[PDB]
Amino acid sequence: ARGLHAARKMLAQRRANKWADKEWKKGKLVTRYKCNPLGTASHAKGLVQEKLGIETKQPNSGIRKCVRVRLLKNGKKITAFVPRDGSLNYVNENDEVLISGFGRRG
Amino acid sequence: TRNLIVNPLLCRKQVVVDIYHQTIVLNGFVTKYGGGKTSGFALIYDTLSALKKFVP
Amino acid sequence: GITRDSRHKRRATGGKKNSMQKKKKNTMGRQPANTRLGAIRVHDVRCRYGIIKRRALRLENGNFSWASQSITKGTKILNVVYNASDNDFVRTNTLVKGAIIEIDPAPFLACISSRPGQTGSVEGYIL
Amino acid sequence: ITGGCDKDGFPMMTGVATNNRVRLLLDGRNGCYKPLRNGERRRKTVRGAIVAGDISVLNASHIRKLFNLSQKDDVKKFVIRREVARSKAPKIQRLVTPRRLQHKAQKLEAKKLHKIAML
Amino acid sequence: ARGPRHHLKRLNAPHHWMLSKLGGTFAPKPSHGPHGMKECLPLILILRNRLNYALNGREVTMIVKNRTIKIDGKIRTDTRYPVGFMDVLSIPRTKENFRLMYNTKRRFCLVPLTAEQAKFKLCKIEKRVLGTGAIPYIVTHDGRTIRYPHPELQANDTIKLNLETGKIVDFVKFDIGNTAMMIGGNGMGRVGVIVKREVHPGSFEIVHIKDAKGNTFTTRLNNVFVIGKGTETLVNLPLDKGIKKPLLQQVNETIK
Amino acid sequence: EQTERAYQKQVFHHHSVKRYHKQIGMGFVTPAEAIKGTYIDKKCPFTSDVSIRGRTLSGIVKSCHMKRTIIVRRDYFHYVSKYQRYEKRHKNIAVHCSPAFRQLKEGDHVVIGQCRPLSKTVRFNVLKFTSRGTGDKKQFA
RNA sequence: AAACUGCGGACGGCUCAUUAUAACAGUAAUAGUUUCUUUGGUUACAAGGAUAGCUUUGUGAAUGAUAAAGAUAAUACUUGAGCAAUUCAUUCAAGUGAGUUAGGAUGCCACGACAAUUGUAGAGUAACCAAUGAGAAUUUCUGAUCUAUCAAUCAGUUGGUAGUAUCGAGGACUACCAAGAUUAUAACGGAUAACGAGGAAUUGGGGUUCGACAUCGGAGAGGGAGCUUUACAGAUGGCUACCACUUCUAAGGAAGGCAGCAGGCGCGUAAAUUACCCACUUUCGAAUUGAAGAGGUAGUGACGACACAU
RNA sequence: AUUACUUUGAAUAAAAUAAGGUGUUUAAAGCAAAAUGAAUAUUCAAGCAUGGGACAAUGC
Repeated sequence: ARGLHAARKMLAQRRANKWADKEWKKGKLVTRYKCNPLGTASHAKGLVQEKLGIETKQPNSGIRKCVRVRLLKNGKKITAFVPRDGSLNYVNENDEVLISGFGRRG
Repeated sequence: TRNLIVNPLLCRKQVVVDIYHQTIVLNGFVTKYGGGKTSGFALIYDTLSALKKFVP
Repeated sequence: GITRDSRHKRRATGGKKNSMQKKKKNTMGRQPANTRLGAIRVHDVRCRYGIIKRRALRLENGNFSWASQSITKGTKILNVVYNASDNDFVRTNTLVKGAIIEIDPAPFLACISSRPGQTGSVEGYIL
Repeated sequence: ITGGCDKDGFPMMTGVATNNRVRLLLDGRNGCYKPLRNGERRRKTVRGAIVAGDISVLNASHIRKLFNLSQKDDVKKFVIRREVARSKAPKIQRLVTPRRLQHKAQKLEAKKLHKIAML
Repeated sequence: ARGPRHHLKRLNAPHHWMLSKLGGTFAPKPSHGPHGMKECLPLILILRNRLNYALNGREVTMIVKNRTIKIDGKIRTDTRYPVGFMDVLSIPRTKENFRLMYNTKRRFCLVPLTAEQAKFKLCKIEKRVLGTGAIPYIVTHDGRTIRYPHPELQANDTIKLNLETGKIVDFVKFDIGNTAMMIGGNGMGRVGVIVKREVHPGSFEIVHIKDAKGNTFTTRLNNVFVIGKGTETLVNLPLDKGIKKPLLQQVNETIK
Repeated sequence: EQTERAYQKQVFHHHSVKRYHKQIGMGFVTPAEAIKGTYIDKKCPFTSDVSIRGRTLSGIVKSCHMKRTIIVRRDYFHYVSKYQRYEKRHKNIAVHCSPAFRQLKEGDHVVIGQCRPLSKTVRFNVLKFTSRGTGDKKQFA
């Protein structure tokens, strides 16, 4: 559709073809406020219940300390990492913990 | 000094003072950066008849 | 209160409108006063901008006119006979414009040609 | 008798008739209420015409008429002059009262002079 | 907006009022009168900016209410009286008189009026209508309603008005040989001679105006304020003589 | 002409009655059928008390099934800045048709003029019309 | 001082819940309506009662609570004397692109005045014609995000006649007649973390995203609904009824609506003093003077922007 | 014969963007000062008028 009067299809084609964008569709579907525990919120506040050790993937070899946190808004259970070494001693239960993502976007 | 104009209807004169270091009302007295030279805006109402009524 | 806006109507496509604001005074409405046959009784309404409207409730005398002889004298209204809008107005004897009424030409079929609900009086001519 | 308030100082209405103070939209039209705004009809619990137990407490132009004070006498002595330690007659309102050469000079009888309708 | 507004915001005022953007929150809304909202300059602006007599609005009230300023033949005592077109101004206390004329720089200018020449003020007729009782009359550009004028006086002419007597002296027709001062948009502030008129029945009548030096511009008919006949001016023109300089000697001269 | 409940009469009726007719403005001739005809219409631009104000458009008559009112289809092109291309569009306007235009039919170019609101939708009046082809459906006003 | 009377609180300030051709932006119309204020012009030597403020008796815990009595005034309310505009029926007829048009005349019907007005010294009133005012309000043309796991939608609905109501056109409402109106050029329906615009962030060009928020327009005052005053309110720092809250309490009862300015609880990743002054800008008022948590000043403040120490 | 296209205008709120000038000492700023207010350029998409008819659509 290259014609001078053929602007109806080119707008229709671009509208339909934009939904295949894996990232553009993600920010427009109604799931950030539903499926994402954080949502548009930058950080999250919750409570610590259970502490985990997640063994590293196949190329590596170790146990990564982790905790299980239930938020104060959604109430779901999520797993959080320890940013430093020996920080599992400092962490406790039923205390305010801030959770904000990782290097990769969500 | 500077500019001297006389109000023909308000019975006063508007002047611009400049410091080089009861009938006069002094406002706008501020100095330059770091002090020293100071300026202002002196108003003189001569006769008290106009001063007592042309004043906030 | 009665309103005369189109916000409550439907589009030409049948699409029901959606309410954005509540009722406003600029589109007021008032109930009709069906001027019947009875003792002279007129209520003056306070319209917008302070103007006054004469709302006639019951009248008996109208200042009918004759065009073929150029005479305008009052005559007593007998009864409402024919109405172009509703035959049920005849039974109630509502006085509205265009209502064919009969009179006795003591000072001389008449059609009312005024707005008793607005002007406050009945006038007509000779058919 | 006359009117009166209620046990809680609620006026008994000569119009309505109730044994316990009822509430109705009210203004100075029947005296029971003092409108704060313009047309402030308030539903206030005022007593009715019944005198039952709840009622508990049951209770010069015009100066040209103080006593036949006509005008033409120009009387400033007939007008009351109670004295204070000043001799104080209140006033004489719109009339032909003595001065009356501001009234009829141009404000009432120029009038085809201060009312000229001309060509 | 339940009714008419009483406050005028600073930034919503007409741009030709010289008002600053950080001067204040509100601008003085002119009261209703002979001239329009955007066709008038408030009296407070004249005595605070164009004349610099009053430092602020505190002293503006102590001048107008003192019966010191006379607008046209009569005298006004309103702080925000709508002062529009060249209707005269008289301040006998300071022995100075002015006139509210336009200029090419899109503003209101105060030309100096002598005492003798302040007795008259030309007015442009806006419409001619015949009232009840066969009493025809005209309405001018300041809304002034006068009694029986010349029967030849039409709706879009100009008349020579008097102040003390309030009578008519001379009237100039709207023709192909007159001089006009513009009161509208692009051309407003210009003086020129009407050379051609083109009439479109549907929407507007368009005229052509040629300046004294030969510059030609075009404008709408509502904007044509006739100032004289046969290249003659009946009033004192502003400092720049109402001529339009095409920016060629505006930036260059202002450097020196 | 006279077949309804009320007595249908012209808005401006005067004894000679005469056939009232006023002159419309910017260069529109008065139709012949508006003079010798016996019809009575209270909203006709010529023989009634409705004017023709500023806006004036044109279109193709598509519907001729409503009494003294027709629908004109105006087709234009909408320009889209991003794609630098136009697109076909249309709008339907309800215009009151006076009984003067006896030969008016669907598919004929018609010039319409604005006026005060005559109905909930009808606010334009037919001024003149031009004949066109045929499609075996001679649907008139 | 008071109090009666007049004017104002329909301006201003706040918030963005509703809202998908709705509103809004440009544009044209109002020969389809129009006030308030302001401006120009026109049209008996003075009648009468009662009412507050005023004096006296109280109630109850009371609200900006409350009744009787005795009085006392108007530029408060009426009477009273020297054409304008309104309806109908007929007719004569000149600007405007456009009018049985402004306007005049004929005959009854209705309202029918220019305060029975005011300072010794510095104007006001009653209607009407026209400006105001590009104003307000209705309305014309064009223009808006996604969606077909939305393809057919509407019955006052589309058109006509007559009336009704309105300030006014109009299915805005009622009575009678016809079946019509929209739709693949996306009608109808659904979603919004949708108030719209001037604009902002970023861009070689093209574009993408944001816009509650300085200014303009729209809407609302916890939720609808109905009304009073008047020139403008369907007002809510007005009232009335219900729904949901909240306060004092003498237990009988009373009013209140911080999406105004400070401040509190909760919500949260998320956001400041329970300060002073109308002296700057402007508004209202009986008007040079009174008021303004508008506005200005003062305090916190690493949201940011500019200059600059070791 | 319209329309589209194209060229000129008319009129079009400010603030904001680009800026014309101006030693807030520079700069951010402000329209101030030592009479000037930028002509300030607009304004996507529509609407009015006009010069042209090559490329285009509408039926004769």
